[PDB]
Amino acid sequence: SVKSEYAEAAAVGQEAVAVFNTMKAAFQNGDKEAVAQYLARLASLYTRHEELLNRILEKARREGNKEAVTLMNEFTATFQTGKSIFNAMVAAFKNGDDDSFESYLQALEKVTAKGETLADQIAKAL
Ligand SMILES: NS(=O)(=O)c1ccc(F)cc1
Repeated sequence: SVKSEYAEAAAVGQEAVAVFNTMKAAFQNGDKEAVAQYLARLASLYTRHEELLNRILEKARREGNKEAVTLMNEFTATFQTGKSIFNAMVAAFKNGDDDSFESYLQALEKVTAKGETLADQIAKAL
């Protein structure tokens, strides 16, 4: 169902959380070779998650589940805000700009933290 597809999407999102915290530790420790690899892994995870979320939203639309569509439209908008912040972070790493990297890191944490009450609301709505 769309609901089991959301659980799969939720798991991929939690994998990115796990990899992110590992990456944050490696950044603080100055292990740039690890950070590079973790950023590549995160890019692949976010790409996957985005694809699953789009399929869920399109299916909710085809099902006429108006509440789930409303919540998913907002949640995807937020996801893109996290995605832009992540991409800026990747560029800061390429450029060697640790000050910007720290800034983007914290902002991506707070954006993700904010978008969690909605994530739970979607699970219940699908
Ligand atoms: N902030 S988030 O929604 O977890 C997110 C972070 C990075 C992405 F590339 C896409 C989404």
